[PDB]
Order: sequence, then structure tokens, then C-alpha cells
Amino acid sequence: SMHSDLTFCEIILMEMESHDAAWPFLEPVNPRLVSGYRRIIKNPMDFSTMRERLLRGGYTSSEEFAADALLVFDNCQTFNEDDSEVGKAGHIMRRFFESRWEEFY
Ligand SMILES: CCCOc1ccn2c(C(C)=O)cc(-c3ccccc3S(C)(=O)=O)c2c1
Repeated sequence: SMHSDLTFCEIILMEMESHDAAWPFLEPVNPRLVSGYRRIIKNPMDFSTMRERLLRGGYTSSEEFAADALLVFDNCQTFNEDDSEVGKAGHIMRRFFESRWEEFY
């Protein structure tokens, strides 16, 4: 149901926000600080933007919430080197997200 779907999304968002590897993903990247960011990343996303969407009602399905999560990780992979701490955190978070999503559904 919509209620059960959004309940699970709230759980997994909290689990992601509180994860050891969440530290790069808690706010938007600031393109005034990271000058070239919005030339490379055309669709920014982060956990705080997901929280705002969820708490309002902007998601109508669990899959829409999940698509934003995957976009966070895709953006991280596009912008950051795989050997960087941020890049490694993105890979960890993707694996965590996919495992929680799959074990549930
Ligand atoms: C001042 C230049 C900062 O450069 C970057 C470039 C990219 N990122 C990312 C991602 C996901 O691409 C994340 C950060 C980051 C890292 C640690 C703390 C805070 C941040 S952030 C989300 O406030 O930019 C971060 C910082």
C-alpha cells in the first residue's frame, strides 16, 4: 500500500543517513564551492533532498524513492575517482542500499 511503501522508505532513508559511509551524502554539493559540479552532474541528489521529498509526499511509489537513491550513487561514481574516500563511500552505500531493498522486496 502507499502507507506500507512509504514506511519502508522512511526506514531505509534513516538507515542510510545513519550509516558509517553516509558522510558525503547528507547535503547537496555546493556548485559555488565545487565549481564544475553542475556541468558534470546535471541531476543532483542527496539524502537531505530525498528526506524533504518524502516528508512532503513527493514520492508516489517506493520505486521513485529508490530511483533517487540510485541517482545519488550514479552521480558519485560520475564525479569522484574510485580510489577517493568519497568514491569508496558511494560504492559502500550503493551496496548497502541494494541489500536492504532486495532483502525486503
Ligand atoms: C570544497 C570542495 C568539496 O568538493 C567536494 C566534491 C564532491 N563532494 C561530494 C560528492 C558526493 O560528490 C561530497 C562532498 C562532501 C564531502 C564531505 C563533507 C561534505 C561534502 S558536501 C555534500 O557538503 O559537499 C564533496 C565535496
